[PDB]
Amino acid sequence: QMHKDGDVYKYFSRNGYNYTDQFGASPTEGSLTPFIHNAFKADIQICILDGEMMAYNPNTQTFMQK
DNA sequence: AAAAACTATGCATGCTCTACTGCTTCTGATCTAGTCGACC
Repeated sequence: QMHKDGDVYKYFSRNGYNYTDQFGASPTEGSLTPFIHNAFKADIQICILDGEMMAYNPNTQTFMQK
């Protein structure tokens, strides 16, 4: 689950453990936020999303199971 | 002319540096096996 507050990101796992370090808290650092920041709209300052994280291989252009 | 005093020297001891070689032990780098956390 990802919480976006302006320029602040907070990633939490299924059990509530803080994963923001791995995925990043700000666009300047991380593995997902620096690249997915541009995908958000201008009129979205507060947002909460719940989803799944996978490993996308671009050579096959497909997701790889755990 | 004859006896005594001073100097040359020289060989041996112990110390000191200086190095060389061997053994013992401490430190560091690397490899392998086991363990913990998160998830599903």
